[PDB]
Amino acid sequence: GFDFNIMVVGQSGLGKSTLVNTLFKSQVSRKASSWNREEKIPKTVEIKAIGHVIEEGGVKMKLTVIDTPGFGDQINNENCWEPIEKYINEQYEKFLKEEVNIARKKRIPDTRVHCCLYFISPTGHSLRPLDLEFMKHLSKVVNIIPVIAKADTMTLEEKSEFKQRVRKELEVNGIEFYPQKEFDEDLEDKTENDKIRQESMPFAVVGSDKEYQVNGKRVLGRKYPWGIIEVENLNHCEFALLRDFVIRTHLQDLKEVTHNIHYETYRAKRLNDNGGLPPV
Amino acid sequence: FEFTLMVVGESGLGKSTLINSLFLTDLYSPEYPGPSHRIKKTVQVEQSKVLIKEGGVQLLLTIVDTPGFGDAVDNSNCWQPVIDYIDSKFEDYLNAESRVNRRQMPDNRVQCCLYFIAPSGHGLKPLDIEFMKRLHEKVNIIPLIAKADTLTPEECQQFKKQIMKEIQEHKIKIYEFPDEEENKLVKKIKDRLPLAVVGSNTIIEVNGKRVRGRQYPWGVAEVENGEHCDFTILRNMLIRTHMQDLKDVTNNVHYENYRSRKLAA
Ligand SMILES: Nc1nc2c(ncn2[C@@H]2O[C@H](COP(=O)(O)OP(=O)(O)O)[C@@H](O)[C@H]2O)c(=O)[nH]1
Ligand SMILES: Nc1nc2c(ncn2[C@@H]2O[C@H](COP(=O)(O)OP(=O)(O)O)[C@@H](O)[C@H]2O)c(=O)[nH]1
Repeated sequence: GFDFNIMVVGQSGLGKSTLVNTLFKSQVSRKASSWNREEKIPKTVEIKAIGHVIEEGGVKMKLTVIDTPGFGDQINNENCWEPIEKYINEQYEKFLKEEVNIARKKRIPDTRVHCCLYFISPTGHSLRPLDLEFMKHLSKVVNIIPVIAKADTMTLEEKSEFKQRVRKELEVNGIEFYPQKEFDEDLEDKTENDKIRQESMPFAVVGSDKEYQVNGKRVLGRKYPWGIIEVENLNHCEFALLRDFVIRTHLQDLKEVTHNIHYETYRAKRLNDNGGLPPV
Repeated sequence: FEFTLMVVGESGLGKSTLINSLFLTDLYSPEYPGPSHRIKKTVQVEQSKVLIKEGGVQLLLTIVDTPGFGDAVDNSNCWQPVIDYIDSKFEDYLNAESRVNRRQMPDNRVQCCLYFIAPSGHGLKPLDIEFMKRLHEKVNIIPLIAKADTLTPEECQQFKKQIMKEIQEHKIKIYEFPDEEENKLVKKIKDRLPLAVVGSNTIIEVNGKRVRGRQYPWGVAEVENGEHCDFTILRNMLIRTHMQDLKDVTNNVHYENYRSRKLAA
């Protein structure tokens, strides 16, 4: 098996914990029992994590979901991205001290965030300063996948316009989100990742915990008086694109960029701190 | 007959769409865009007067919006520009009562404030609590669950129960409605607070009958359908029915309390 750490960042009430439960088709979200789902908003940004082992035929994935309650939920959210960047850097510090592997384990314990989902609220306008300030600070140290939260709150015309608008803003602000084009292996990787950077992203996602029967078939979705949106239906939203990307295809590519780019940059920086290298 | 309506809320909560849905006019257009298109470096308060024929009867409607409210990383004191606008209109009326020759009285006090609540499905955000707790003694606040089509009937139901639980908890005083047929709409409103509204200016054919709503691939959210949202309850309680009672509470409660506080020093 292997480890995988995913982080969700966004304002409270964007479907973050519901989406995570849809990605992994399991109750892996931190909120799992009764009133624990109805949680109070902390006064500062707190970092919380929960661990689950997901087995898929010999592929024992050791999953850790990390959420950031209190982000963008205060009156004054100034510098609220710094506690999240601090957490990411200090997981690099854990790995930096353990890859020596004095314990001689076949697998070094990995707690670094391999994938960070940032949820953008569907406002129909341009991006918020909080959205920009977070990504331009964090895209340099983690893999950020931008998603549009609650995609069922937009029509086809609104959704196509909002995706273009966010995509143009991220390209104009030099925000290199995953998959970064610098790390395409070959032309086969450039071809598939251009379609993702230029069409499939931002993933307009919809999460749901409940199942309904729509014309004979059992489907995940949300039930409105006027109809039921099917979550795994590409004509309704783009959840399945996010799922085949993160889980089915680029799972390892996410961990590789984390190790060979972000962690290596941090490790090379730390070698030059505290007076520099020890004499040897 | 005049009326001053104020909308407060984040960008993208459908405020421009709901206002143009209530009055069936292009109050926000490419010429005078919505508040989300007029955001400056700091929070501003802007007004726009417009003439409306409501079923053959004219209406002098003044919309007051707050472009930039809640849209910044640091929203500290973003309510203060709204307080300054409302209290300066109270001072404008008090200086008119104290005139020697007070023949004609300009009344530009804000008679009603629609405060949009983002449809989290959880509760009220600290911004919502702090705003309503700082303006409920200065204006008639009517909380709205914006974009009600965001929530399923079950989510919206307990969302309402939570918002009222926190209204009552923080001792918030929202505008309440005071003929037994007039007491018929009061009972049907108290059980539906806060009103969850949907806005749209688009008409589409739904099984022959053309209804105004929002078309999704899986269904159509209908704006004038009481089983989809509370837009009808809002429009009936705002223009047709209790508009004058909103005007009277402003003069007799909030303006009288501003005066009693101003002159005490
Ligand atoms: N409209 C819509 N609502 C959703 C979606 N996913 C979840 N919700 C609702 O949003 C509310 C809060 O979502 P939650 O899972 O707690 O997200 P979180 O608080 O941001 O981590 C819940 O009542 C959900 O029913 C979605 O895709 N669309
Ligand atoms: N789901 C939903 N979307 C809406 C509603 N009202 C407006 N919108 C969409 O939200 C986007 C922005 O709405 P707008 O009125 O400009 O927001 P605001 O003026 O900043 O409050 C538009 O693209 C609308 O299509 C609503 O009631 N429900």
